[PDB]
Amino acid sequence: EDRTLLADLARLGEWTGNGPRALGFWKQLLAGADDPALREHAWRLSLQMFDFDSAIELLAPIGAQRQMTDEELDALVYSHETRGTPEEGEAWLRGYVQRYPKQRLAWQRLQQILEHTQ
Repeated sequence: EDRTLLADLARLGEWTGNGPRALGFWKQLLAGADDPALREHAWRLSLQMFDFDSAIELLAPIGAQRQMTDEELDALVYSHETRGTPEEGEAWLRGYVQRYPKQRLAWQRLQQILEHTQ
């Protein structure tokens, strides 16, 4: 999230007060059993911390099991762009648009990517 995010985290009991330690904790909890809300707090926080690696790790599995929201999709595409790596971003986007081919925003991001000719 943007300006809400700290106020948002402070309401959760599972927010232990420290960006990094919270993320590793939640990653460990999610490794045992998934929790959608905790997964979201996790990747929101990943973006907050400029941890695009963790953002991609937490976001990509969603679109292997379900059609992502526009917010969920922009996050994973932005994360790939922002960290280097836009090749494997375009790679992932192709094929995401083959399952769930009805999310228009996915095709728009893929079209933008390929509008990088030369």
